[PDB]
Amino acid sequence: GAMGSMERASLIQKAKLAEQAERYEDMAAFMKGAVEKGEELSCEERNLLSVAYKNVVGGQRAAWRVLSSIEQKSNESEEKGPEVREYREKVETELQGVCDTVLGLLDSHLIKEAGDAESRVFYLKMKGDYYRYLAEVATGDDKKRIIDSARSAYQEAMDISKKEMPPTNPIRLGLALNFSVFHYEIANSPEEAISLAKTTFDEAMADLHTLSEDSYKDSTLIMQLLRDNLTLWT
Amino acid sequence: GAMGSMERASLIQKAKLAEQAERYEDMAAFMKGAVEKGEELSCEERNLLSVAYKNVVGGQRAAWRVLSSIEQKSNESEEKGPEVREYREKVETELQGVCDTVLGLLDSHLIKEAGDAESRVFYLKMKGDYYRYLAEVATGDDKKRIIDSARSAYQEAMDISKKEMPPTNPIRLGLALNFSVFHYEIANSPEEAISLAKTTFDEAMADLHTLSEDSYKDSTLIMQLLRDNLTLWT
Amino acid sequence: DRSSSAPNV
Amino acid sequence: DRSSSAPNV
Ligand SMILES: *CC(=O)N1CC2(C1)CN(S(=O)(=O)c1ccc(Br)cc1)CCO2
Ligand SMILES: *CC(=O)N1CC2(C1)CN(S(=O)(=O)c1ccc(Br)cc1)CCO2
Ligand SMILES: [Cl-]
Ligand SMILES: [Cl-]
Ligand SMILES: [Mg+2]
Ligand SMILES: [Mg+2]
Ligand SMILES: [Mg+2]
Ligand SMILES: [Mg+2]
Repeated sequence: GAMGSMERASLIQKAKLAEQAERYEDMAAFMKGAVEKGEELSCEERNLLSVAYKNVVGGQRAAWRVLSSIEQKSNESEEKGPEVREYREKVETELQGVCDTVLGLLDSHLIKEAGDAESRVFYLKMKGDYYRYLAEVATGDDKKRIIDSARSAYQEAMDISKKEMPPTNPIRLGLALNFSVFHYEIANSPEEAISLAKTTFDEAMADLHTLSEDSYKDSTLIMQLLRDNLTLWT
Repeated sequence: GAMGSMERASLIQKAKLAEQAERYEDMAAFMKGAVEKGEELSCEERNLLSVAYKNVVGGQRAAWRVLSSIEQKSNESEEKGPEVREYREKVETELQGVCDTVLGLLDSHLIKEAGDAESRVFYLKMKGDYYRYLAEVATGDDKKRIIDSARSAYQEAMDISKKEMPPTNPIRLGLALNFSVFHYEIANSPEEAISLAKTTFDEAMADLHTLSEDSYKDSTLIMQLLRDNLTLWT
Repeated sequence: DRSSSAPNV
Repeated sequence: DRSSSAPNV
């Protein structure tokens, strides 16, 4: 693509620079370029890919929510014409395009080459996450299929994580957190959400004793998010 | 341009929506489209134009400063190759392009049609500001000419503001603030900066008695910024 | 308020 | 720290 002439190492270096400069669109383009080199990504490089796209789509999601809220208020209200809907649709399309880009990278060919637990679970979690973001804005005949695609990716990731990783592994914990959010916010399954969050928290608690000081800090940070959700949900 | 098929009123409506959604690149594109309709802008519309481009260029300036700082540190240090300079140059070029876009709108044809004091001073202040942003990154044979262009725009604005507006007018105050920043940060003229800030503050103080409660709040807000700078500078 | 998903790390 | 210029209003 557009980054085809830049060295892989230069793309990673520039992604790190873009991160420091809070230039997340640039960061995502650099990391897309790096993925398109065709080599597998290290843990650090997967982190850069994740941070870049999360920030890009995060801005889009926040904007979409603002616009959807204005649109819902107008449709109850003095007629304002098509502009609110048009602009919401514009932001929605751009958001869908980012999600499709990420899903395309995962499908061509990150997931299929990912054989270690940390890589495969990370990528399948990501697949679940970006289908979940598609589901947040879906309203037509594919909302159900999008939700099922998210579910299927999260489930495959969960099955591997339970077999191959300790209950305190940050990737395993972040996956379970996000799958619980999927259940609560997308799948209309609050009880499944609560059960997953509780079981995850409890199994991690029981394994903290095995960890170093640094790993303990990492795991307990994510456990606190499970607890914050459980407080919100119960 | 790209917004040529959208109604002027729809462009303004969408700029307001983009502002609420914190989508400032979109906001700037909508307002550029509105300017290109060829009609003069109201006070509110000038505000939308200003907010959109200020936020866009503000992000670029912050990124450029981060990258310039990394670059200066490397050039003293283990050789890291051309990437830091390349990426700083990329951000710099994009910043220059935004400034050139704004300056082009002012030149074609906002300034020449602006006959009232509030519009003409606002646009000439803006011209000074965007030359000032160009000056922040300039290092070659045109740094002097860029600084003089900023100075000339600010001076013309100052001359009109002193003849046509009260000393508490927010546009007059914001102009004097920014011209004082020009003197201190760009023109290596800290004494001129301090003198302008002091005289501006004092003449505004003496005119506060004429104002309503709401206008008082507006003026004193900007006066506080003059005072904050004077505290920094002395 | 919405549920918290995994943050950037 | 840098001088303060006019903020958004
Ligand atoms: C080592 C490795 O592959 N990575 C990717 C990660 C470190 C972890 N992921 S994540 O989405 O799995 C995640 C885990 C824990 C938290 Br609090 C947040 C996100 C993000 C990128 O870096
Ligand atoms: C009425 C009108 O033309 N405008 C433009 C403005 C209201 C004022 N400007 S400004 O750059 O002159 C400015 C004045 C005061 C402050 Br605290 C900040 C900026 C900004 C856009 O709105
Ligand atoms: Cl639109
Ligand atoms: Cl570059
Ligand atoms: Mg749509
Ligand atoms: Mg129950
Ligand atoms: Mg240059
Ligand atoms: Mg002196």
